[PDB]
Amino acid sequence: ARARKGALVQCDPSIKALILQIDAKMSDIVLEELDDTHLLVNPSKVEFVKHELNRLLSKNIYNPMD
Amino acid sequence: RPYQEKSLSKMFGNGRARSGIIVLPCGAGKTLVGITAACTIKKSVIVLCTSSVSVMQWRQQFLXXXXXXXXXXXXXXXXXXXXXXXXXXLVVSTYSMVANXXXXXXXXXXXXXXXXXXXWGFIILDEVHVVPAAMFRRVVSTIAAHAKLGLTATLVREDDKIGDLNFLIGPKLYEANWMELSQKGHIANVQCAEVWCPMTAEFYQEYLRETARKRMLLYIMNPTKFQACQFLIQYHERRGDKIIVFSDNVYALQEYALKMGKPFIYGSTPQQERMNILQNFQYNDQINTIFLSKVGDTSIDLPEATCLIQISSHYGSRRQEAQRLGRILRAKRRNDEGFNAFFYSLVSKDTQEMYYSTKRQAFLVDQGYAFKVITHLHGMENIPNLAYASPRERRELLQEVLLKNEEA
Repeated sequence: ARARKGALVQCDPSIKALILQIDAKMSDIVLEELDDTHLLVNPSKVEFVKHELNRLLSKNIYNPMD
Repeated sequence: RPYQEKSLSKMFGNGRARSGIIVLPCGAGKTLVGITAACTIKKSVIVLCTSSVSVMQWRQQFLXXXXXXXXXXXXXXXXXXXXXXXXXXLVVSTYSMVANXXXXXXXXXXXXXXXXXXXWGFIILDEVHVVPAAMFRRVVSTIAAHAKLGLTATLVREDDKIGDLNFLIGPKLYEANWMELSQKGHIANVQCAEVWCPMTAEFYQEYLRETARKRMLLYIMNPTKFQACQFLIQYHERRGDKIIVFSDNVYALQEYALKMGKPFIYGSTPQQERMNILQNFQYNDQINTIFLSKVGDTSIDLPEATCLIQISSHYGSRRQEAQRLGRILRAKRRNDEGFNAFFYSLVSKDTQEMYYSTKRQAFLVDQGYAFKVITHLHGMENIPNLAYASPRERRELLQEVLLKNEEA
C-alpha cells in the first residue's frame, strides 16, 4: 500500500558487502537491504556508488605488473 | 646432451681466463659439465654446495669419472676430513662451514689449509641464485682462482641483486630455453592453471577486517577451497595420477592433511617418519596424495605425481615457488608420448593473494610455459563427499577460523 522511490542495485554478495562498507564510511547511501543480491540505494549517489566501486576495486586489484 | 657441448664450446674457444654462469635444468647433467671441465683443467676443484645430498651426488659423479679414494679427491664436512694433493683435486665444501664467524669445531683450520696452501684453480658454485647474500660475498672474498664456473637452474629474484653476479663471478654465458629442451627431451609438458573459487560473504568481510599475514589464515581456510581441493584430489585419483600438495604455511598443511587423511611432512618432523612417508609414496599405490612443505621440497624432489596443487602462498616468494615448481617439473623426465603435467593454483576471488600468484604466473610466462585460467571444472556439483558444502559446516568452519584468529 506504500511506495517509495529509490535505486535498485543488483550485484554479487561481495559487491553488496563493499557497498555496505561505502554506506558505513560515507552514510546516506544504502536505503534498504532487500536480499543477498539486491539493495535499495539513494539515486543521487548511484554514479558515485559506481565510481567509488571502481576505486575500491582499483585499490583491491593492484596488479601493476611492472 | 647437445646443449652441454654447446656450453663446452665456449670453454673450447679461448681456453684460459674465463668465468661465467651456465643455466641448465635440474634434470639436465650440469654435474657432467663440471666433470668435463675438471678433466679439461685438471686442478684442485672446489664445489660449493648447501646440502650433503648434493655432496653425495658429486661424489657419485667422481666415481663415474675415475678415482676418489686415493689421496687426491678430498671431502670437507663437519663430520670428517680427507687429504688432498696438488696438480689434481676434487673436493666439495659447505657454504655455512666455510663462512662462519667465530664458532669453531676444530675444522676451520682444515679449510684454511685448502685456502692457505693455495690449492685451487677451478671454482664451481651450485645454485647461483642463492649467492646474493653477505656470506657468499665473504666466500668469494676469501677465494681466488684462474677459472670460475656457476652452475644454476634459475635466477629470477626481486632483490635487485642478481645483476651483481655479472662482476662477482661473471656474466651469464649460455641460457638454455626450456621449451627447446622439452623438444629435445620430454621434461613433462607444463600446464599452468589457476582455479578461481568463489568467496563466501562472512570470510570476505572478515577477510577485509583482517590484514598482514593473519588474513592468509582467512584466505586459505575458505570452504570453496576445500570443496575444489577435494574435487581435484578425487579427480586426479580417478585419472590414476599421484598428487603433491604444496603449502607455504605449516598450519594450513596440517589442516588439509588431517581433513584429507593423508601423510604430511613439515618442520620439526623426525627424519625416520619422513623416510617412511617417502617409501610409502614410492612403493605403496594406496598413498597417491602427499602434503609437502618447503622442507619436503628443498631437500628432495620426486619424479612421480604429475598433479601439483598449490594452496598456501607467501607474499613476494612467488619466484621461489616457481623455482620449486620448476624443480618438480624438470624432475619428471622419461620421454612419454603424452606426459601432461598439471599445476593448479587454488585462488579465491577478491583476495590479496591471487594478485601475487599472477606475478608467479608472469614468472611462468618468462620461462615459456603455457598458462590458462580455470573458473570451475564441471563435476564438483556431483560429488556428495564434499566437506563444508552445507551452511552448518560453513558456520562451524567460520567459528573455527574465528577461534584461530583469536589464538593468533
